[PDB]
Amino acid sequence: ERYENLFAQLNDRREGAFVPFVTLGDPGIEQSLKIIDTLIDAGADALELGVPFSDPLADGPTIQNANLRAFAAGVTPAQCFEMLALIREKHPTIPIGLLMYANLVFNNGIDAFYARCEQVGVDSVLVADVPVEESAPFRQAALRHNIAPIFICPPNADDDLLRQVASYGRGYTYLLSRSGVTGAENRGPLHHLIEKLKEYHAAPALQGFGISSPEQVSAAVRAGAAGAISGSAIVKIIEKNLASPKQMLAELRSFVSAMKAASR
Amino acid sequence: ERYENLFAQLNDRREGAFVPFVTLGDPGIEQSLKIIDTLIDAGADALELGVPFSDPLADGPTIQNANLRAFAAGVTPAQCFEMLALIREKHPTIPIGLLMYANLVFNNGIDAFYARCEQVGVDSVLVADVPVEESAPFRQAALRHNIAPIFICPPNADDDLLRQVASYGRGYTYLLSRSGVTGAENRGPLHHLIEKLKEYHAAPALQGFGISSPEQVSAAVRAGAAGAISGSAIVKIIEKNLASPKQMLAELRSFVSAMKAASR
Amino acid sequence: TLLNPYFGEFGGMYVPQILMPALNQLEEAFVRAQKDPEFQAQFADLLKNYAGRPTALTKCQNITAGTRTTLYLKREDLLHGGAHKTNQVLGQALLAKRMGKSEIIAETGAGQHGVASALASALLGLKCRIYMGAKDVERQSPNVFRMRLMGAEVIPVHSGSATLKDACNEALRDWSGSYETAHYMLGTAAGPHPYPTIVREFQRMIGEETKAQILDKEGRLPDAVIACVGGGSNAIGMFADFINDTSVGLIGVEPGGHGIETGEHGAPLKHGRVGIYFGMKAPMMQTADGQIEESYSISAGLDFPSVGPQHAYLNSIGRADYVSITDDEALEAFKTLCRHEGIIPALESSHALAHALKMMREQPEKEQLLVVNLSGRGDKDIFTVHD
Amino acid sequence: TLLNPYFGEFGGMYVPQILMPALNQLEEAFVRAQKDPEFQAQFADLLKNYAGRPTALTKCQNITAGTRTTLYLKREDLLHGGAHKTNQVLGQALLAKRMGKSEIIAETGAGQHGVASALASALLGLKCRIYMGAKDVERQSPNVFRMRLMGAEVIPVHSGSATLKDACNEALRDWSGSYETAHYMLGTAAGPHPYPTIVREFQRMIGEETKAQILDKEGRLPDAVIACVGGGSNAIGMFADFINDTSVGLIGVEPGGHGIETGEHGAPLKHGRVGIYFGMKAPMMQTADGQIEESYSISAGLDFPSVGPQHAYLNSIGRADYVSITDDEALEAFKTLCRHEGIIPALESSHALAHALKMMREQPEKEQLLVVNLSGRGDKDIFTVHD
Ligand SMILES: O=[S@](CCCCP(=O)(O)O)c1ccccc1O
Ligand SMILES: O=[S@](CCCCP(=O)(O)O)c1ccccc1O
Ligand SMILES: *Cc1c(COP(=O)(O)O)cnc(C)c1O
Ligand SMILES: *Cc1c(COP(=O)(O)O)cnc(C)c1O
Ligand code: NA
Ligand code: NA
Repeated sequence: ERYENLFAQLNDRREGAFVPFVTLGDPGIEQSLKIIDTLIDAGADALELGVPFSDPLADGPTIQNANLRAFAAGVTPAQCFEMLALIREKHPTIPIGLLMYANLVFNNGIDAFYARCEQVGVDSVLVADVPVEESAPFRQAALRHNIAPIFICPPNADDDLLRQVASYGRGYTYLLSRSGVTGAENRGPLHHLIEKLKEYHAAPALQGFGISSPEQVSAAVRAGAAGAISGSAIVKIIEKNLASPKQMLAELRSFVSAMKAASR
Repeated sequence: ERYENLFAQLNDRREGAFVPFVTLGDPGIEQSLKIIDTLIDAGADALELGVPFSDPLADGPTIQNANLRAFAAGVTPAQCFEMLALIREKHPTIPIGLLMYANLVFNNGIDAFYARCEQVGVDSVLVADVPVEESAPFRQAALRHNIAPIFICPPNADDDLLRQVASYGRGYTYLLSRSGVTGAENRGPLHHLIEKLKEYHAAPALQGFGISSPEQVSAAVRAGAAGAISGSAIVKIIEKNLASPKQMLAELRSFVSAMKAASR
Repeated sequence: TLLNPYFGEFGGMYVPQILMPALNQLEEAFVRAQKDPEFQAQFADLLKNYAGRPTALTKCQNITAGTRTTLYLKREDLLHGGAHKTNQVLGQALLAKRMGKSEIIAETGAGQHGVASALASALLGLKCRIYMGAKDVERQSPNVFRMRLMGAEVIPVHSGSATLKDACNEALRDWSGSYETAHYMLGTAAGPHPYPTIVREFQRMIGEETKAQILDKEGRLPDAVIACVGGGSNAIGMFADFINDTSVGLIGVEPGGHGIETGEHGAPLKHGRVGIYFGMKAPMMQTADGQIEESYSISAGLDFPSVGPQHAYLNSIGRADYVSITDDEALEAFKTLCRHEGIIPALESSHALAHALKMMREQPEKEQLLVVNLSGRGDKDIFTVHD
Repeated sequence: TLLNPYFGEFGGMYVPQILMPALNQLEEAFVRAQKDPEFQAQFADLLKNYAGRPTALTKCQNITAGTRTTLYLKREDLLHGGAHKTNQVLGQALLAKRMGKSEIIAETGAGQHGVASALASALLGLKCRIYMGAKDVERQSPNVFRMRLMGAEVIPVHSGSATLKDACNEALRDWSGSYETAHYMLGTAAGPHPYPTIVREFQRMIGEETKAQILDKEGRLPDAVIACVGGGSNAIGMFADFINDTSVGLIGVEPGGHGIETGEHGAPLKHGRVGIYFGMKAPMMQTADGQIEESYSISAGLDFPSVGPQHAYLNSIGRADYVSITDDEALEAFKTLCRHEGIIPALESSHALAHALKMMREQPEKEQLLVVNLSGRGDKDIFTVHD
């Protein structure tokens, strides 16, 4: 009920949600844990965390490199769940969503993956390469372990898809602002989808892809979305400041404070 | 009438003819002229001289290299005829036969080549790559300029061939003791051919190919042949003594004296 | 969907939501085309007059001397381009054209699919983009140069292991943002539906022709048809028309590399673990954690880290049997065909030959009528088997 | 002889007396074989089921766009081995076998004839000996390795210029001493009779097939058939069946190298001088003294220093016309076919293409139905056109 509570709270405050993305273990475990605490302290409303995968086919260069850096550090899915448990032990109410690729959740059995998420305190799971057509087993397993199955609503979704996404999803609806892959490189009107989803009582929408400036988050809120997700803009700050961990944290702070202010 | 006279003379002496072979211009013009005088002084009855050709397809390695050495010296067919004229001006009665390949005689016109041979004092011409089947124009041109057209009688010649060779040739009949190419490397009974040629009043036979020792020339005479031709054994002495011209001449002398003695 | 995306438990459509309409579009176009005699006549014309179809079925008398085995080789090595891949790409290019598409996206490891895609695009007026891992481009300059000469744009991918896996990643990344103008010409009978079905249907000539040819020459169907399995296209092309002929054995050969026991191989179907990747549920080269791994083989063309879903299915129900052949085993078959038959086989194809050779040699007195699919020419491998 | 050794003034049998019975033997065997339906059925079977006959006749729409020329390419590049040479060697191998011969002697420059002779011998159980000038062996390691893999003995000749000329010399030297057990498989439609006639008859399928194919597809005979001329085999194979069709033009293309005017070319038929060499009276690359010279071309396979006697004759009476094409001209045709048709042509074949391209481009409004003989595959030349 973490997302439910968060959204009610932001609504009472007439505010939009700012949700940053980072890869667990980038550039290292200790520095990553440190990055995440800074993100929260600077104002993040929720978190979208990617576990290192060898073949991230829905991600552009920036996030592709985040996975590579985590791999260089030796981060494994087991170490990720350990990281996830501690993040929750430190922050009791912040919604935590995992960005996963299918093989990592199917690998040891679908049911067992969602059981582990529950145990650690994860709130939602988005599997980037599983369309609604192939979602049944992931959906069912997530629901069985009180985990929200996140579905993606393309900018060109037809009515049948909107109706499906609204019925199946929970936590939040992932509103894609663009075709293509993740990247602050390309920016790329969602009023119709946002209204239709509301009509079908879908979970609150969070706009993702290409969001890298504060004007972009205010625009998302203005269009009717409950918030915005920003990844490459965040990871780029890590990439830029690798030789200065202290500089990194300070720079991350300014950016998410600025980004969060725009949702108010 | 040089061959005619020579054979009558050797017959009166109950002797066989010893005929050495060398490439004109090997290893150089002046040294070649010197080699030829030594050959005659040591006892050669006649000469078989090859003019340097780029593609001597009836010759083994030894003679292949003789052509190469002459080429390295820059000997040309024009320089050869000059060499040939002087050899005759020095030696009035010794029969001189040229070993030619077809392109060199056809090149400037067949008739003109034989005219040049006459002018220089050449006695016969053997074109290695012209069988009896293709000989008409060469035969006719040779006869027209008082040059003897030499034909090759293979060790496996049938009656028709023997009859042809006997009718067409003049000077001497080239009796091949072997299949293959020139070379003292391989040695390889001609009684039947020798008798049949005599029957058809062919020009006296000279055995050629593989003759490299004195026992070989005595055997040739014993079988009924009028003499023997030796090339690779001769050229090998030149090859061996390139760094010592004086040694060359002395070694050539001993060999042809030995070879000539065996025909007596 | 109009067609079943699964072959039992295997197959599916595991791609990001954004790419679903592209797959549904392709499926509809394929169903239509298959019904269209005009499309059919066009495909047949290119196959016959441009590619060299029908290919020969050659009896190998020398190789089987002294045994009771009769061996024939389906001559795909004689197809324009020197490999079976050409059949496939011509049909997919016509499909792209039928859809109003003007661009072609393609992935390649060893270079063959890239060369085939580049030639089909040059002939049919399509703009071709090819992704190749930086490691493969370095290792494959002759094919890169061929692709470029044919007008194709070659793009090196430096991500991950910088090999096939990664090229396959980049292609879909590109396609997710350009599907409206470009068509993704996938190189094997794998990936998300409708690709496994489409590639099979566009590779079907192989077995169809082999059937008529063997019936003419032997008046009997073969006892078994054998084919190497990299991703599965040449194999399924051979198998398809014989699936309903229950007396005909179907044998697929996977690369054993330095030996299964060394872990240095490319045999996921028989020695990997089922996973979900490349828009597909299928056996895969994978770590215990589920991180995708590379396939290894002396033959660069047998490096696809997974296998077609139809093969995984044909195996599970017992219709087809899969085996493996090591690098040395394939080298020997390569050497043998050169010396006794005067044919230089691709090292890929040599794995299939090596197995028919084992079948013979192991039981010399067994009467056996065998057909090996010689999927390609081996001029390509002369240097490899040289060193 | 049973057949006429001359084509007008050209041809003949200029070999040492010792080799005459070998030539008379070969002629008789050929006449018999030609009459023998069993030999004919055997040759046809190998051609069809082993080599890939009939080869395609491909229409090139892209290349001729915007002109009134219709161009077709006879696909000899699709023949087993990648060149037309294969047709020839199979027939000559069966002839050797019919004679009770068990050994094969062969000459090669660029390596193609050697590869073809080696494969025919491997298939038909003959012991193959191949002579190659030391310069060519150094310059042709891929083909030498192919020959060796196929079981053939490769022997470098260091005499003379250590190239084709010299390899041709060594082969006859060998043959003069081994004709009783070995057969000399000459590589082109040249040399002493009966070779020019035999090679033509064993290369005749090319034009015969082209005729039926064009009649089917166009219902008319071509306006002209074009072929490159190294020694003359692919050209005469194309021309033969059309000689009596007077309306069909016959165009042979000789290599112009850096340009006729530079002296750096390989065009003896139109720019050399008649001589007597290689057991033949024919136009030749020669010095003023009559010393035999080398032919030059970007294409290694067009380096035979003379030309077939039938071509010299067809030229003298006006039945066929011969032209030349420079290295750059051939490079352009090579590049063009790759990009517009997706076919990589041999640089040899590219000289013929380059001429059809000139014919088109020079008079774009002339209605012309042309056929180019694509004698071979160009995978071989990728590195050459690369540097
Ligand atoms: O939501 S996560 C991170 C999204 C970052 C978007 P951008 O700001 O970098 O442009 C995610 C969702 C779907 C597919 C891949 C992903 O990594
Ligand atoms: O008679 S000349 C020299 C023959 C030398 C024979 P050998 O002693 O070296 O073995 C000749 C005749 C025919 C063909 C080629 C020739 O060079
Ligand atoms: C392309 C390639 C393969 C790999 O093949 P799939 O058929 O899809 O398994 C096999 N053989 C050859 C000759 C190839 O070029
Ligand atoms: C062998 C070769 C030639 C040289 O040819 P001839 O046909 O005898 O003149 C020409 N083209 C190709 C492809 C060749 O391999
Ligand atoms: Na595989
Ligand atoms: Na020539």
